[PDB]
Amino acid sequence: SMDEECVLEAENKKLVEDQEKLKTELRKTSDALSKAQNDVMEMKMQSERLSKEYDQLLKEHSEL
Amino acid sequence: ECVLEAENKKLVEDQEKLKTELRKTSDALSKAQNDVMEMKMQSERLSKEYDQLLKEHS
Amino acid sequence: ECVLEAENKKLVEDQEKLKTELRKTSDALSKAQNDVMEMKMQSERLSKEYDQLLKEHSE
Amino acid sequence: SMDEECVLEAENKKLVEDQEKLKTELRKTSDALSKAQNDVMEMKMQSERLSKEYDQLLKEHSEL
Repeated sequence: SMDEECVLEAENKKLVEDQEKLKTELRKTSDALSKAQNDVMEMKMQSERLSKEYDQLLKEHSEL
Repeated sequence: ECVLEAENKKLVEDQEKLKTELRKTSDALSKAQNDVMEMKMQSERLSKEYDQLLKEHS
Repeated sequence: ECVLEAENKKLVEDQEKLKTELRKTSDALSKAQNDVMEMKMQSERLSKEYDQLLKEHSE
Repeated sequence: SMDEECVLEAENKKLVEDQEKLKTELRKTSDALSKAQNDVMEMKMQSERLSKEYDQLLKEHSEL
């Protein structure tokens, strides 16, 4: 026989479940930002090699 | 001219690598922003739930 | 009823604090994103003028 | 052909300068990203605090 206790339990359960979801979303967010961090580092190194290649190219070929 | 040609090929393909890397970075940040929208809505849900709990039972 | 009032005040302040942190975070991300798009434009200007350099002074 | 040395000089300076600008932008970008990552860590800590308070609240007050 359903009573108000029944509904109370449902509401509390919902509060807890949404806390869990916010936790999950936080983790997905940090994961994405860590991917971005790695990508930025990749760009840093790639850019340093590229800059060395530019330097080298202009040094060997004075007409450029 | 030979060495210049090879060097140029290398330089261009590395530029392409940088371009790809840029796109990937942008995409990652976009994913993070979407996630933050989600968290704003989720936390609004949490505080509304709490408020409702209080209004009903206190 | 008293302890409930105190705990509630505390809880509310922490919710608003979290809200502010979320806004702060989206702002920070928008800053980063703008920075990345700026690097995209810059790298395009760089490769473009490199192309012009080789087109003008090479075969 | 003095003009030639001119244009070539200007163009080289511009290539170098734009390399430098990309370098600077990469450094600042990494800074901004690090800022956002720490902001997310702060929200994790804050939301765990909120979770502890919700738990305590529902535990002490059965009518909630």
